[PDB]
Amino acid sequence: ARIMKAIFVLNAAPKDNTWYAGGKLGWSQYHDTGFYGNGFQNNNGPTRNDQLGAGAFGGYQVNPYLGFEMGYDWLGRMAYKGSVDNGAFKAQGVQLTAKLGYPITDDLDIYTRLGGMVWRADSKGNYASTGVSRSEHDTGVSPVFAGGVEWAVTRDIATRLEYQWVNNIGDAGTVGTRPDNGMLSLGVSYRFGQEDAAPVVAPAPAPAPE
Repeated sequence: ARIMKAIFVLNAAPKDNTWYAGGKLGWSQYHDTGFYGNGFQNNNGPTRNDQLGAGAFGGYQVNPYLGFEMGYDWLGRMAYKGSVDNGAFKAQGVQLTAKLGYPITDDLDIYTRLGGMVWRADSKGNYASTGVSRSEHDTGVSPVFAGGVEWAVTRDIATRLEYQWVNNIGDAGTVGTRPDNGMLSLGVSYRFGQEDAAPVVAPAPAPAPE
């Protein structure tokens, strides 16, 4: 083991300003605990449990302490089949949380995000319902914190797995989570890489005649 390590960095410059973005898929909501005293439990019993939620995550560190993590709540309901639909207003979930983690060598790293999610409801349009539907215009907001690990495979394409619970526990004085604390899911991300480019035909010979 004999390598120069003074001020000649080749892997990364002397700056802790990195940026990585990706997306995870899994379950956002689900009923498991709690019950009801109503005779009508299961009104319908289909044969397709199509429940998949998409989520875009983005992290960026500004100082050698922690980095900001922005999430995006997308997809979650199964319904896309009709002659004519409505598209007046578009809905999209936006999450704001702080992510803190660290690598193990140079490919395996662990991180945890603590914050909240803020999404909007779909405005009223040409919809058709006779029981369950959203006829209100409120803003969805709820605090949450998840934790998982990440693995780097490609030069600009890594994969990460997020969970609701963490193997260890850092610092915490109080926890207020009725529905849940975190969410388990699988996703893939990539580092912020961009090489320079300048019109310079050095190798490629252009001048044919002169």
